[PDB]
Amino acid sequence: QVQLKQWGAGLLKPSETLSLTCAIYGESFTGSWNDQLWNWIRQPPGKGLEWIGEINHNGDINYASSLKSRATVSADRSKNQFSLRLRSVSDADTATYYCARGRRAIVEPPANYGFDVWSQGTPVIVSSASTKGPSVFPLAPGTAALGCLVKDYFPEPVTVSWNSGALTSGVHTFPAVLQSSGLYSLSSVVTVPSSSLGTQTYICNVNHKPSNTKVDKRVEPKS
Amino acid sequence: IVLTQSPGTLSLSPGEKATLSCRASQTIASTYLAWYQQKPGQPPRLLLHKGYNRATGIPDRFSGSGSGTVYTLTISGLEPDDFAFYYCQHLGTSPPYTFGQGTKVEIKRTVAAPSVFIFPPSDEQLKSGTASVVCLLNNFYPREAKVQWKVDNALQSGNSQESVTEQDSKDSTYSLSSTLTLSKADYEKHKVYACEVTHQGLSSPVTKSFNRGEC
Repeated sequence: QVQLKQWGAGLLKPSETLSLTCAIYGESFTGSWNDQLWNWIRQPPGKGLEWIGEINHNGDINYASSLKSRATVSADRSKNQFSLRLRSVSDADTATYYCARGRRAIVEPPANYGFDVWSQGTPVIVSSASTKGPSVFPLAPGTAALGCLVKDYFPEPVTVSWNSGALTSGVHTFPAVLQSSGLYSLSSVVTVPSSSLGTQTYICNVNHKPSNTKVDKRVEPKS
Repeated sequence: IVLTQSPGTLSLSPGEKATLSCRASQTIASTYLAWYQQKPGQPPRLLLHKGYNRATGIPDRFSGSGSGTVYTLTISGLEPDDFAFYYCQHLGTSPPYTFGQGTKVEIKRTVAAPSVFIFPPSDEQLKSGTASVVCLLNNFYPREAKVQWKVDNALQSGNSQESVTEQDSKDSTYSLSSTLTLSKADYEKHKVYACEVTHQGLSSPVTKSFNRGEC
């Protein structure tokens, strides 16, 4: 039962060196038939999979062309671990980073020429920001829309609820966006009947655990 | 080797047959082609390796076919767990390795136009020195939508950010926010703020607007 465990700092200031290590459990570094391939892969926000680099059983190391200068891949065979370093990180390097086990074996072993085991990944986010609670501003209203703008916080996540979490029907809490300032921002909206704006109170409850921010914000129609 | 997947988005109902395509820029042997499934927030998962062989534990409804420069992943009867992203990969005799750009398999449903709402910056935010304007597109299908910001009839560019929800579990629609950011100073120099929405469900673009400072 092979497993990969990954650790390393995921919140990086720009120009720092990303450093990740994976630990192998259930398999040896080379393998019974000297076929193991230890690989690094990243997934930028909203984009597909991009191969980064590999160190194989024989110690051969190879990198993708666009990263070969800035990246280093290594292994500590004594501890069944392998690592990735990536220097001078920028917004371009924000991604989820995975390690994975592949094999090129030459009863055939399972998953030959495939990446069958993956770590849980590390979300790597590049920002010069420190921990910061969000500002919460109202987005004021047959159907009426209202919401809250949850702006300028770091890092993820924020939880947003409406009336303490009772209200979820018609609620849309949008995936946060990283602004150019290094700070996140998102909005949470709900569509409600116009005829309820005078009988039902609408409050957005915003929790940001990293800053211990807790904000209850009544969103009322403007007059 | 450049792997090009098509279609970008595949829209189907549960139980239908799904056919996903991966075209290589050059001929490659089937030994070196693999397929992966990935749901958001989760690591990828190997489905097929060596073109046609299922990985351990993979259900019989997944199968592979093809040769030469075109390979195919077929799902014979989509189950709710199968709506996800799919990637092909070229794992040859040596690095470098390449992935396709991905295909998304979504739930098909009838076209739905978005409801459009615009929100001026709140007085609380303006007191802070920033001005954010939010355009909301509620419960629409398909996901493809165009949102253009106009300020005093000038098309805005590079000062807006979009966010889209995942497909709804109840009605299979999407929702989208577009946020236009300007300094409080620039916000007060202009009068008409408008977001123009184009979507397959609208017979013509819908514009929602406000005049700065009007009740």
